[PDB]
This record gives sequence, structure tokens and C-alpha cells, in this order.
Amino acid sequence: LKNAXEDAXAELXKAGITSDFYFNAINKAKTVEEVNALKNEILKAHA
Repeated sequence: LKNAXEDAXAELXKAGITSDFYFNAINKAKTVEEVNALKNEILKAHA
């Protein structure tokens, strides 16, 4: 059910990101909207 953590996790694993700020933002993100926003932004930026 709550896969939006491991999705945003594995995707940023695949994208090759290891930046502490975005990791903190992603894991601190309590709402999935933030997760989608952060992930889609940085993923598109590192696609």
C-alpha cells in the first residue's frame, strides 16, 4: 500500500542519486504529493 518511500528509493537507486538533501526531503516527505513532486523533478533532472 505505502510504496510511494520505496518507489521514490528504487527510482533515485536507478537514477544514480546520492545527494543528502533530496534523500532527506524524500524520506521526510509525509505526503505522497511531496514525494511525486521531488522525485519527478530530480528524476527528470537526472534522466
